[PDB]
Amino acid sequence: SLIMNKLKCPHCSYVAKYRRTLKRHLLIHTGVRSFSCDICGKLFTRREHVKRHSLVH
DNA sequence: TTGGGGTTGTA
DNA sequence: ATACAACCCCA
Ligand SMILES: [Zn+2]
Ligand SMILES: [Zn+2]
Repeated sequence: SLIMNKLKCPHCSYVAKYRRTLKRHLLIHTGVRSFSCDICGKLFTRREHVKRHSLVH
């Protein structure tokens, strides 16, 4: 693309409105996930995903 | 159920 | 401005 917007994702067409949303989005462009369930070991990209997941246990 | 879009808050 | 968050909602 020829979008020079500083909030455009370098890896896909996504363009953020907020700097912190771009930061969050960039975490989908990696295999390393920062959060884990201490019961079953599953790995999640967002902290809120572990909270939602806890209903499993 | 999960991944990632939204809008949003605090320090 | 950045470092952590939050809940909602669709797919
Ligand atoms: Zn992207
Ligand atoms: Zn678990």
